Amino acid sequence: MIDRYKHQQLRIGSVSPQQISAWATKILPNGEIVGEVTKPYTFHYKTNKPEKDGLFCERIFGPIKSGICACGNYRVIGDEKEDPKFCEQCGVEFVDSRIRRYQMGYIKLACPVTHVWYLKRLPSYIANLLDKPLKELEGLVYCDFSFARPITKKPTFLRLRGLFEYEIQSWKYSIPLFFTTQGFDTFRNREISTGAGAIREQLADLDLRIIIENSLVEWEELGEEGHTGNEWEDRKVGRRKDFLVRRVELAKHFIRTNIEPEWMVLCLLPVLPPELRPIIQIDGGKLMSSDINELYRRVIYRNNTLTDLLTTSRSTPGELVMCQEKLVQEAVDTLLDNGIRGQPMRDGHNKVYKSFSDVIEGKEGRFRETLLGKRVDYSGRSVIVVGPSLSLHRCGLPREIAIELFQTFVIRGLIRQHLASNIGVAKSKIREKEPIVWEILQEVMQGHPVLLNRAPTLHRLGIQAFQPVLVEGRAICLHPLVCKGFNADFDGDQMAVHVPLSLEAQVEARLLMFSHMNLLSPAIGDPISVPTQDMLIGLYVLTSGNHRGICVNRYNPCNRKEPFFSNSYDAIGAYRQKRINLDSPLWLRWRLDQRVIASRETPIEVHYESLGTFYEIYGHYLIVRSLKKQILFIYIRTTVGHIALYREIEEAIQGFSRAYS
Amino acid sequence: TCGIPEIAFATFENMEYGEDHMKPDTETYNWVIQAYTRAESYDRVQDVAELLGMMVEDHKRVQPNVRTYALLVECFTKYCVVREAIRHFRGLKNFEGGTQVLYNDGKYGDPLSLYLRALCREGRIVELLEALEAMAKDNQPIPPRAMILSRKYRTLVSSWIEPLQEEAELGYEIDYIARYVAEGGLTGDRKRWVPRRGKTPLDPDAEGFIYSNPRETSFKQRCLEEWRLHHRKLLKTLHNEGPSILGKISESDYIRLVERLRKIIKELDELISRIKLHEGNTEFWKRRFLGEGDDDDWFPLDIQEAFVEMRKRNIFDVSDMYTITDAWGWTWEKEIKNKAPQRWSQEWEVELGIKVMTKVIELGGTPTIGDCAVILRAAVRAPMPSAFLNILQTTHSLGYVFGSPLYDEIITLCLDLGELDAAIAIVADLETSGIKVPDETLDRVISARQSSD
Amino acid sequence: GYLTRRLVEVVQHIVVRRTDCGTARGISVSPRNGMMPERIFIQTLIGRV
Amino acid sequence: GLPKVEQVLEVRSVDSISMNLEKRIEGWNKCITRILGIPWGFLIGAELTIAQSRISLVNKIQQVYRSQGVQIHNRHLEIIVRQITSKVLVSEDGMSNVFSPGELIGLLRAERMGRALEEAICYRVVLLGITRASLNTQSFISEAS
DNA sequence: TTACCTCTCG
RNA sequence: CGAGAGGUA
Ligand SMILES: [Mg+2]
Repeated sequence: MIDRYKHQQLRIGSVSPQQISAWATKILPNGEIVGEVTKPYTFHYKTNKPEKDGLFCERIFGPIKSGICACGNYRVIGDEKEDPKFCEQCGVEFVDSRIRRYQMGYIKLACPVTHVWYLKRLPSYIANLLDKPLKELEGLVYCDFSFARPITKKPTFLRLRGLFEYEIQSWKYSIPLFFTTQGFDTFRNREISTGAGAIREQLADLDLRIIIENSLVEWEELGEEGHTGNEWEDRKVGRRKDFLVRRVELAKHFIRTNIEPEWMVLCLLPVLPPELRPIIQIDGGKLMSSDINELYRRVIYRNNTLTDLLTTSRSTPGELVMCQEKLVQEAVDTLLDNGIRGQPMRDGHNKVYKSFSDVIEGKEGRFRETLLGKRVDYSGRSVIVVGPSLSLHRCGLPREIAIELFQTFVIRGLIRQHLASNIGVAKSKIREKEPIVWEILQEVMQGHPVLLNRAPTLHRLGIQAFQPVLVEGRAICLHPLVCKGFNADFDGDQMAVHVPLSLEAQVEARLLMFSHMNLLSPAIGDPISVPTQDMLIGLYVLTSGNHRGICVNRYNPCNRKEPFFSNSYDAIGAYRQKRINLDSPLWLRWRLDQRVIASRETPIEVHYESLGTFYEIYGHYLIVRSLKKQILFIYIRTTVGHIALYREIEEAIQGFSRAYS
Repeated sequence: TCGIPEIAFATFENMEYGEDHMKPDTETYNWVIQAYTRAESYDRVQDVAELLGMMVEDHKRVQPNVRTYALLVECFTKYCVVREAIRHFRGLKNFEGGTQVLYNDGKYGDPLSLYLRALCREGRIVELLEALEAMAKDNQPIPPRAMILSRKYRTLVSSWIEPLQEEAELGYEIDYIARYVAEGGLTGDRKRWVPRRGKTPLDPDAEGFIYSNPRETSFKQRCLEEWRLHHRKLLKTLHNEGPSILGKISESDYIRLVERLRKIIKELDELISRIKLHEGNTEFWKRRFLGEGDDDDWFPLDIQEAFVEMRKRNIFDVSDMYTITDAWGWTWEKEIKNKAPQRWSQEWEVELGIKVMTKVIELGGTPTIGDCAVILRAAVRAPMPSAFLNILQTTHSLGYVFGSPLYDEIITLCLDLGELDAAIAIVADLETSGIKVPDETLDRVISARQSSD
Repeated sequence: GYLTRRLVEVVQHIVVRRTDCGTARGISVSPRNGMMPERIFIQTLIGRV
Repeated sequence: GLPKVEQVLEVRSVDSISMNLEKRIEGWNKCITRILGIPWGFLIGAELTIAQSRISLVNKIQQVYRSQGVQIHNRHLEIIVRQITSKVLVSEDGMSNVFSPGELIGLLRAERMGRALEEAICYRVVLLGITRASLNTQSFISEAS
């Protein structure tokens, strides 16, 4: 066979600054760009209207009510024939409020910042690429230290070629005076380095193919006199040995992967769509406003302070800018992954704030909590009861539960039979509990199955399907023999019901999820539905037997049972008419072939007569034979109880056969 | 031809684990290898190796054809695992018309060219020798990809020599302005060598290699390196299987061999010559496996008894031991492995350089004068007078004339070593070329001739 | 519950996808080689090709 | 009981499950190299380690279940055991363009490449715990997150 | 561990 | 809506 082929793929990748922009940018009829949100304002102060350039702004994130623009007029969406996509007065985007769920916005940052994950891991990805001490790259990042030779890409007149150096005491003013206005800037950019602009630039001009060459050589040289020294030393030799492999690998991937190494330090910053951070008025909820929003404002603020500081005060020293650079970085860090560095970063009243990593992680993290399982419609719950008379394929469903689950189906019926004019008309009939609603409900559920599950669903048998039968009362009735699979008892257990809507779904339930089809357990092949408690007691009693010797007769039978029956029906009859008891011994003629399970015992007495007939008495049977060696008669000693079990098993087989026909 | 390697593997998988009618054939394996080899996005080399392994496993049913050998060489080369590439080449050569396949009209990076360029950088010129020779039998011209370096001296013919990346001395100082005008001047394109941020390799040489060009090594450095290893293996056999040995004079000799072997990397010489490791010999190992040469089911603790258990239970058996050599039935290799290498010599180089120059000359190459100058200087380092006649002959043959001082010093060397006859021959040809012999040397040459007479 | 969650994760991807792999190898079961009560011998073998 | 099953399945220490076993595995590896050559020694050593390990792990879990009267078929344990025992670790000595020094590759793969390639691939079997196994897989989406 | 229910509190 | 507490099976 030729396989039917389907190819699907999912790709994950870090994104460039230009992309984050395109995710959130539009050009209006005026020709004006929209998208960056600058102000920290959320809505309005007691006005309940989104502010402009605000975290909830309509123009950047889409309209709040459909068709009603910023101005307050309403143009009918569904028609683009003569509708300004963007109104002259305001950016309207008239079509839908759904966009507020999906639309994105971006924030420009004056200072380059660094992502936490690459830096945080002990085998830091940035460090692995850098080949410089982890402390040195980090120190520059969180504390004021300045690199001296930032770019190896371009030649520079000053030549200390130093690393991060704390002291800027080196003449810097005379150097600026000697140099032209910004002549110093060209030189400084080439040489002096600060913050993370330096990291971004060092990462940006790096030679990967060269990096591999150096590494391999160093890796080859290391291992000289390897495995031949004091315990302390070898350990160190190895740790370097690996850092080297790890680094070669990262670079190789970069060569063939289309992801640019500089993207790790971030120029633009992304913003979640406004709905996903409802921040609804905390009208007594008190937590309705999102911490997402709270964290967002801080980054927005420090950034605005810096943009102004630079514009306002070129004269003010780098000390003013240096002070607030660190502040901006820290807000972003908490927003991305707080607790990575272990900083509490919490308001005193508040718990440590929720970083976006927390949102994703764990049981309540998006993937486990929402992606793997979800709440559903067309479902119900109630307590369970014994239901002995039901058949294996059936279950009893309370009527109140049913009317809820099968409502749509009944409305159709009322309309189809023309007992109601409109959908609204019918819903009324359902409420007055008129008797007709019940005849229609019964008709609709006749060949439609339903699914039942118990709470701790340990194994497949936890969910099984049944044909529902309407019952009055408020509990679900279940067949006695299905309880082992569900592990259910009748002392407070509850169950849930689901209805299968599609035709495809309905076929699967009848054909692959019904009890008759699943009578053997998955683990070794054993029967899962077998008679278990009271039922077993009854079967044992029927087959238990009768007193045999001293128990039935006081004195030896030597010094000195009777009923003989021809067909089994007569015997069962005598039991009813009280002629005999369940345990009384009896003799039954058998016309068939010696199927009685009994021990291999030779006859107790053979009695042989002169004309030729021989009678053989065994413990449970008498066989009469003649000279021609033919068995004239066989009689079995038994009790009524034994014949009753045989008859039921036999009749059931024959009945099923006669029904098929 | 899609670009996504997987779509083809899916079709292969339907075939490999299916019924007999649909089983894979040699053409099939070859199509899947192409996808992986000619793919633009990920490492895809481990994958090729695994696929090859499957083919070898089905040896009885399937045997290789020419495209197989062709495709394989491209992959290993482009990925810079040159050692395996050479093993495969041995096969394509046996076939006729092979070179034509490897160069697929130059359509995909000129795989034939890439091989040669790599072999050289790696200093594997004995192999270059074999290859360049091979091409000839097939009448396929050396492709244009052979190219000059920033120092124009580099060319396949001259690069393997020891002085590296160094312009050759031509007497007259190279005309720097003249080179510029030639490549691009006034209008035109020159690969201006200024470093840029974008990740496209600056050497035009790197193009066509997935990650980068092979690292540069001279014939010399390579030769020392190759040498150490053979020795190391003998030492290795000594380390694990060698404390005990057949010879009864071993106790005195052991002390000597061990210290010495260590020295080699950084009498009983005959005994060392005697010692050998059988590698590539499946059979030797086979014999070894056979052995001819609480309270649960626990395998027996000694290795050799485990081997008996492995057999009884059917876990492994002798039939299972095969490799490509056994499977594809190539007999050429057995000879190569056992021999130790030949040590490096300046003279060794001279013979090889010359042989190379003619074949490239034969096949349409245009070596630069600087290249010849490279061979010339090398000849001078350890006296090799005879070469001078052929090489100067060739350079003028190539329509190139060298500066006079270099010419005279070699004539002086010949006079010093007594090769007066060679000097005269040079002057006679020099006259034919029309270049002028220095007068002072010329009178001296006549005086030397008078002395000989 | 922890043991089950983790066991399902290691082997979730395995589905029966083909009729014959084409192997010609099989494990060998002996009554001996372990002291095996006949019960154990029977149970291992039932259901196998 | 259950703790023991978690211990056996999550193989934190190879010896922890059976002392007799660690003995054999460390022993085999040292001894095998001298006796056999590079193309064939790693492969045979792997096959032997894989075989003993597999028997022991199934047998140890099973004894715990049989003590208490719970009967589960073997096929089921074998699907799980295979994943624990299916991968190999390339060693420190091995660097080539094809393979990096510490990596996890699958057994069938490694074996195939070894026949094909004269380049030395050095490998040894690593028993992986149930938890570790998941983290090394083909699907980032779920299998690993 | 799963599911289920009620409440109070800023 | 975010926390806390008492239950159920
Ligand atoms: Mg209960």
